[PDB]
Amino acid sequence: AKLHDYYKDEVVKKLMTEFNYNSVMQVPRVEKITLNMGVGEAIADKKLLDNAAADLAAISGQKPLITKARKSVAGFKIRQGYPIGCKVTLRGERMWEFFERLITIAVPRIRDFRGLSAKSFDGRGNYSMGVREQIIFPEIDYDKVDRVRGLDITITTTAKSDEEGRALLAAFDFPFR
Amino acid sequence: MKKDIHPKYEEITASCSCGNVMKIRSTVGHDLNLDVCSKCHPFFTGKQRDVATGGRVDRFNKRFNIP
Amino acid sequence: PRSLKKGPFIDLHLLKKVEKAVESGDKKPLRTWSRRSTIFPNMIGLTIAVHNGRQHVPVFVTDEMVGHKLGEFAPTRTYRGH
Amino acid sequence: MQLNITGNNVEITEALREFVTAKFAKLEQYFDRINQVYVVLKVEKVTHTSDATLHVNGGEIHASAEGQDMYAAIDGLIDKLARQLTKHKDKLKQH
Amino acid sequence: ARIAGINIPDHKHAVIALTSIYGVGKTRSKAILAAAGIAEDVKISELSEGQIDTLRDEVAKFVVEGDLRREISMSIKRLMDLGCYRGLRHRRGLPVRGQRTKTNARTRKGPRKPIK
RNA sequence: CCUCCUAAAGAGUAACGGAGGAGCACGAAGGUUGGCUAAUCCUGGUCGGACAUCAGGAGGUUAGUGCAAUGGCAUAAGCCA
RNA sequence: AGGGCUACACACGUGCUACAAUGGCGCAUACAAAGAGAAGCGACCUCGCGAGAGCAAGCGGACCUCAUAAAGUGCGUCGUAGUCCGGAUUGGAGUCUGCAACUCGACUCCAUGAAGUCGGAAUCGCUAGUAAUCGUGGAUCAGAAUGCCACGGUGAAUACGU
Ligand SMILES: [Mg+2]
Ligand SMILES: [Mg+2]
Ligand SMILES: [Mg+2]
Ligand SMILES: [Mg+2]
Ligand SMILES: [Mg+2]
Ligand SMILES: [Mg+2]
Ligand SMILES: [Mg+2]
Ligand SMILES: [Mg+2]
Ligand SMILES: [Mg+2]
Ligand SMILES: [Mg+2]
Ligand SMILES: [Mg+2]
Ligand SMILES: [Mg+2]
Ligand SMILES: [Mg+2]
Ligand SMILES: [Mg+2]
Ligand SMILES: [Mg+2]
Ligand SMILES: [Mg+2]
Ligand SMILES: [Mg+2]
Ligand SMILES: [Mg+2]
Ligand SMILES: [Mg+2]
Ligand SMILES: [Mg+2]
Repeated sequence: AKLHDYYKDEVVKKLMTEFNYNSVMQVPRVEKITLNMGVGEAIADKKLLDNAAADLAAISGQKPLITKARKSVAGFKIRQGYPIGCKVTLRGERMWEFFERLITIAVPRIRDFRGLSAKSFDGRGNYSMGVREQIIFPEIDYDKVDRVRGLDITITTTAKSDEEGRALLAAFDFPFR
Repeated sequence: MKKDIHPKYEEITASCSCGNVMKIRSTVGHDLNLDVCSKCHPFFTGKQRDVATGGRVDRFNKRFNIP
Repeated sequence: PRSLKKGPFIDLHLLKKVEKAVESGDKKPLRTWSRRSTIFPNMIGLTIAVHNGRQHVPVFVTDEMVGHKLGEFAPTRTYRGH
Repeated sequence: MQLNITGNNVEITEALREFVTAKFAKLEQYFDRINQVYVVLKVEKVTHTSDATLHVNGGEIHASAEGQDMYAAIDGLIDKLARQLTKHKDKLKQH
Repeated sequence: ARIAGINIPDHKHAVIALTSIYGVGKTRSKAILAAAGIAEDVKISELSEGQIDTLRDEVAKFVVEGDLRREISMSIKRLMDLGCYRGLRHRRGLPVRGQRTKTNARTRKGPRKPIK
């Protein structure tokens, strides 16, 4: 809750002033975080996909869903229904917790940093972001690794405009370039 | 939250270099000794420069010292 | 490269005729066979057309071109491929 | 059969190159195991000449021929090597 | 055994192990393990967190990894944009320091491209 | 043997007229209860590319229906337990 | 005067260095021969991580200087890894020769750390202080050897036979 707490007094009240939100309800809050990691190399061997699953379960604290192709595509030689990736939605206590971790452990282990981008926003205000390796999280143990592997990390928000979001992020001292 | 399908998720302690210590919930299952927290980091702190370009003329006048 | 103690080498002829360029402001290109001569700071701003063996070729001098030797900007062989 | 051409007092054009290569392609039917082979063309005053040397599987075969042209020289040469190559083969397939 | 944001072998003599850092050779390795008064024959696995840090400190004195890789890449970009003879050697991918190309020179040029 | 047109707004209606299918498949792909909503484009995002999986928006059935065509289908006859 | 003979899709010949443990690295410590030097060989001392720099004894030389042989040997370490194997390539920073080292020198330090795991068909050298392997010198020469011509160290294998 650290940052849920921080959010509930420090963040809300700053943003409160700098936009002149009359209603408090108007203040952007963070809704949910979701961690995709597609694993096309599944159609080759299915063990790989489950091996991802444990990673994403080890990072995040909860079992991932296993996603399947919506339609068949011949481009990648897949057919509708084969498992090809896995996600976790994070919503509460756990969502704020992982977030805390992301900022204050994971992201300053990025092999050579320059912050993150502040360009990656959808236009409504939901921050999307990749990670090249998965050693970034100390949840995993680097000498017990099969492969280098990545994920998306998408922070879905109640922000209305692209801009208004950025503020919400920054106000948690989010490391933008 | 469903029962007995998810991994253990517990308190630990995460001691940086700069003495910085933070109780945190994680699977990892034992206390960490990490080396660069969000306080110990060039970028967050404000350190990293951007590589000094445009030295050729400074170089040359430093190198030779000739009228 | 040339010892540091002996200073940077420039042919005198060319050294002189980039006082008149820099003092008595002109704006012409200068002919030269002086591929030896290193580029001095004074030379910044002045095109100077250095010989490559058969032709002179223009080198609009810049900050980045300082210390290098003219001829390092006049290629002397032609090759397109085989 | 890897080929090599020289010219000692002759410019190897792209008839004389193309021509010589075709004429030499026959020789492999006389003995399958030819390796690298070097050809030399000469003009001394009025005499057109052509010698080649042929590294083969356990040997070295050489001949030279004189024509009134270089084509006629090379024509002559190919007849000389043919006979030598056959002789070689037959004193290996000697059963 | 994490220095300069890379994992260092922990079963190798410090001297040997520290070399895995890009931008430290062997001279630097020796220095580090004396500037930060740490023995040479000591394996990294048998150290103290404390020892590993004073060590972490020494390495910061140099320009290494990411940082270095950037510096190099600037220097080469610099040359190519200048268009100097040395620049083009880098473009066309050819021996930049005067070596013969009529033969050999296969490290720049890479393996052979046959004819026809 | 099935579907559309010719067929003249009920049914039916010929030609060696114009176009296409069938000679099965399913113990679930049947029964019921509970729940669910498509195509496609755009924006952002590790490998990841015009196209895989993730997030948002526009869209509103342009999807879907074990297999032809026609008529149906949201209370879905479509999708999941 | 400047450039070219040093160009590079490629083919062939002669070499060097490797691919490791009969070996790499660090410390310690033995035993040669032959040859060169005059405005040349240049000690000792001081400086420098180093290439080198400054100062300046001796020697036309069985006397002085080049100029400490190396493999070997002992002690330690690496433990069969594309590695503490290899050292190509490239960036940065220097030194020296020379009116001058961009095209196009040799060398030094820091960093980089490629191909290569013993080589298809073919094919070469050598019968004893030989091959193999290890160092040393000279001619040319301002500077520029993996080539050439010389010199020692260690030191095999096998010849039934035609
Ligand atoms: Mg004939
Ligand atoms: Mg080195
Ligand atoms: Mg009717
Ligand atoms: Mg009717
Ligand atoms: Mg009728
Ligand atoms: Mg009919
Ligand atoms: Mg049905
Ligand atoms: Mg129902
Ligand atoms: Mg996409
Ligand atoms: Mg959507
Ligand atoms: Mg439709
Ligand atoms: Mg039904
Ligand atoms: Mg001349
Ligand atoms: Mg020549
Ligand atoms: Mg050899
Ligand atoms: Mg080595
Ligand atoms: Mg001499
Ligand atoms: Mg000293
Ligand atoms: Mg004999
Ligand atoms: Mg030798």
